[PDB]
Amino acid sequence: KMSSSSKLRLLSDLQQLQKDPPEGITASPESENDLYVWNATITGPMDSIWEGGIFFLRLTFPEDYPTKPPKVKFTSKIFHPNVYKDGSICLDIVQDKWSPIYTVDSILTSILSLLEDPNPDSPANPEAAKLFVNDPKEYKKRVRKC
Amino acid sequence: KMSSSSKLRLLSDLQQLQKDPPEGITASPESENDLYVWNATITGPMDSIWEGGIFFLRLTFPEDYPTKPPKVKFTSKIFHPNVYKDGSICLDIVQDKWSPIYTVDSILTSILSLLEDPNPDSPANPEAAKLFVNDPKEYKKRVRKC
Ligand SMILES: [Cl-]
Ligand SMILES: [Cl-]
Ligand SMILES: [Mg+2]
Ligand SMILES: [Mg+2]
Repeated sequence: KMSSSSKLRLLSDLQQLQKDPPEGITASPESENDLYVWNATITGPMDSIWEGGIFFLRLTFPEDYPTKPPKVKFTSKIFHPNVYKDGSICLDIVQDKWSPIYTVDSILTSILSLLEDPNPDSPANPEAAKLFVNDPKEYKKRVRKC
Repeated sequence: KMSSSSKLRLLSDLQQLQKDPPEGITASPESENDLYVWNATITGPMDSIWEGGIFFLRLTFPEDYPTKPPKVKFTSKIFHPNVYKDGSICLDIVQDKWSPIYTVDSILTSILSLLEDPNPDSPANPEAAKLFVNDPKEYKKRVRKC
């Protein structure tokens, strides 16, 4: 019931992605039996300080999706103003400002945007937020040697 | 050494996919630590008997990739002339005719082509190959009720 509608919605999101796959992103569920676990990658955008870097994500969708957002974690360590120690992200689109008409594509696009411009307000990683502004060269070194 | 060059090649394949993602397909590795396991989906092409159906794959790449192809299996049951009982596929591109300059994109494109036109010669599933030709209506029913 709850899980029937969430499975149908994830399949609808999958249909959207395959018809018009977004650039900079890869993403696919673990399997049909594990449709609620997706793995994704995002590549650092051109003209960003993360340009060309590759970053690895897992999205774990709840059974009442899309009433609630997936849990989103970076599964490879990252040094980023908007990512907590355990890899969880700080992004209002998938937290307090979640909308039930957002899709997997919405989510991946919004995560990619954190590599276009980090959010400096109330950062999850304050050292990363300060270093990003104060010393971009050293910030790049910390990203690489994480 | 062997595994360093295979990791670099998988990251290169990942870069190709994110820059120009192919339509009809989703695909992403499990994680960086498990870069050798990818999950993918293919959607039944327009004008095929599988039109709009969604099919689920796992690709397990060996440590000496791209000298050897990944093992490719459908992880959801499928009734298809070129798929064995355990989900393994019969496709020369990823078997005897593997080329070391093929990529993940090459592989996914070639698997998608089995849903454009099945291969009738020496089929892995002879009942499916016969039914596909002899009774398309019943073949569609067997696909759906697998
Ligand atoms: Cl849940
Ligand atoms: Cl191996
Ligand atoms: Mg878009
Ligand atoms: Mg192509």
